[PDB]
Amino acid sequence: RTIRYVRYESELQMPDIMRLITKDLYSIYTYRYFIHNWPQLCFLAMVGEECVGAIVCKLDMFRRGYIAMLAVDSKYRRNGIGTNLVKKAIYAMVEGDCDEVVLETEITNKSALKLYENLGFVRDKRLFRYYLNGVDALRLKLWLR
Amino acid sequence: LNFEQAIKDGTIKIKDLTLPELIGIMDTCFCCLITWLEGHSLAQTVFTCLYIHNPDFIEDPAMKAFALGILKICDIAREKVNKAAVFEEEDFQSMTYGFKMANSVTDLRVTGMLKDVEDDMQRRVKSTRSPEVELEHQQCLAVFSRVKFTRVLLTVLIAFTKKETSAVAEAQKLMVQAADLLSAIHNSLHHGIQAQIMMGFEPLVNQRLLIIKREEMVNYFARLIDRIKTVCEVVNLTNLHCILDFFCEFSEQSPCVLSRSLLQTTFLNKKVFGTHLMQDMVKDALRSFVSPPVLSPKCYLYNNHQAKDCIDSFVTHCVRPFCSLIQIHGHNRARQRDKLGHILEEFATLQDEAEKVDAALHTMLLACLGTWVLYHNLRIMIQYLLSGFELELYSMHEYYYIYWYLSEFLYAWLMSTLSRADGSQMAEERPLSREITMSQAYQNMCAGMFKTMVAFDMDGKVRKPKFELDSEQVRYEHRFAPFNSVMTPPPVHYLQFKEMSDLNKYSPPPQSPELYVAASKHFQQAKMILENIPDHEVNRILKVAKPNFVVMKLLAGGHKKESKVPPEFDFSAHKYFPVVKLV
Repeated sequence: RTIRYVRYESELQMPDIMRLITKDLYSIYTYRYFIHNWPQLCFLAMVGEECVGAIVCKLDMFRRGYIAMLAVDSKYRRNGIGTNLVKKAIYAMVEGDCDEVVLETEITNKSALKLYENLGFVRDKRLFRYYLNGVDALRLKLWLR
Repeated sequence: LNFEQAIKDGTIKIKDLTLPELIGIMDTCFCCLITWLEGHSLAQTVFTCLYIHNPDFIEDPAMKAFALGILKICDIAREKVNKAAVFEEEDFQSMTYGFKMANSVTDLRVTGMLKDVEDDMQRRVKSTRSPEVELEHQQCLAVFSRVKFTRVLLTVLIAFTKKETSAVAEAQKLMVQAADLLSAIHNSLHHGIQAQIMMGFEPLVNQRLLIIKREEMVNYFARLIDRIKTVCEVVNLTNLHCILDFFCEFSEQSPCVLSRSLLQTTFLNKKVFGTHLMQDMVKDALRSFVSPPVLSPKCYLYNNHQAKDCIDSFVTHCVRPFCSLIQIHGHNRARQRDKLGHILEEFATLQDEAEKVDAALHTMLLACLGTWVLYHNLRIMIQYLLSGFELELYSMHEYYYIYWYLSEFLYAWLMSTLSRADGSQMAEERPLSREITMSQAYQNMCAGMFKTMVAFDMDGKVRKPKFELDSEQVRYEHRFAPFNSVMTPPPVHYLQFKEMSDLNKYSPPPQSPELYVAASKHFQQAKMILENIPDHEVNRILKVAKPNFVVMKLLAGGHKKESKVPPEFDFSAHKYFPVVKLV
């Protein structure tokens, strides 16, 4: 069971991308726009002839990066795919002259919070009822300079 | 279906209404009102009541009066919340979506209609005061209780809108009545028509123009009445420091937006309580805190017309930062941290102006106004730092330097400020002795926690983030970024922090048992201070300190030394200081 990490350069994988998003947690035009403007930041984790995980990020002007989506298949979690996927996106952001990488998450997602804390991310703000479900959210940012 | 299009259809009843129908309708409308007050919209919660859309169509006096009361309560609440402006983007939705919200009828008329409906129902209750008769009597009691509660709540909301704050003192007694009434509305809760999309409600009324269970309604309303009664007592204060402490204590409970807005509007755009001027309140706070020579009636500086026109300018310059500080306290506990961080620039400007004014006054014949401004600024910074603990914004490995900043640097400055203020008070001659004692307990708690975290990191019991581009330096700079806008006290950078926090000065360098014993001695001093002075906060601090001392004394003896599991930090006992358990 060999896993692979591949950037975004094709037009076949967006249908695979959405399948890995709606089954984990938005409109199709959100992903379309994010892939459009920043194709150099969207990464996928493919094992065999399918896609196991995905990350979609945007970097916009201090030049601040943003991590929009990070999802892994249920049968393939806890293998370190997410940590490597986030590392190979932070590195691409760094090669793009970014100053801070910000993101938002649910306070209930303890696994994601522990993962990002291990990666070095530090909580900066807490938002009340920020998510449409009703749960409070946490804003985690990593400063590079 | 729309109310106007359904009155002709016959799906809703506007007259000859049964008592259980009214009980259920009033309970559902109360739940909708409470849900709206919790931060949701109006077209989704309150306006789902078809009756409230046009109460002129209701022929039954009771239902129409209840609809008018609900609409007027919504009007007053929206007006007060908009005036106060202490609600975030998503903590309240004040848009009315173009609804005629009972502006045609006066509020006193609504109160009179409610009183008439209550009297013409107490008469019915007395007519049967002694099975079908018992059920009718119970339903009448339920209806009367709901009507009376609506009337008294609307009366309190009205009395809170009077120009004079003294009217609030005419409403507090009414709250006591609610204590003997809400339980009644709770007791006869099974009489109303249960939902199944209940009768008289269409939740999908608003789809082209764009709840809580009944059991939780009574407790929520009781808590809200308690909050309003707590708010009402703020009119008895006379010094800005006491009002600041009151605002902080009120916000510590995380009150609802209505309560915070009511407190904000009752406190103050230019006159406090409608009686005192904020300039005079600032001067009184200065006189009671530092007692500068200019403010002393017989110190020859009051008679000077140019020192007066130098102190008054400073007072007028300080009036807006304080209003902003109170407003920041009025917000919820999330944006409070950022607003505290941002008020630092304004307070630094105020500190510079105070220093210049004090220097000029001394030259014309030190550090009185500067001391007062420094005290307030230190309070702001300490509260800002502890708020991150309140919001779980700090990671495990960030505890040691946050606690070191709080204890070794910020609280030392606070003690110097307080001691100098008391000395100047004595020189011009114990309202700060309690504050000094509380700060002593807080500083000892923070110092013990800091030593604990340092020893834990030395022992390897704290998990650090290992990844190539994450450095402590940038984290430390960004965590304490708001402190760059202040000048006195100077910001402590990473290099100075590592220099002072290093353990290589002491020969030999301390090991884990020594730091554990030091933390135990700090916790013991905190306990010996607190348990000799009491209110709830002292009890919470003592309950967070007493087990901590015995835990650290046990752990200093070599227990669980070889283990590497990260200890748990329970913040249930106290907001800011955790109880470090080993299990």
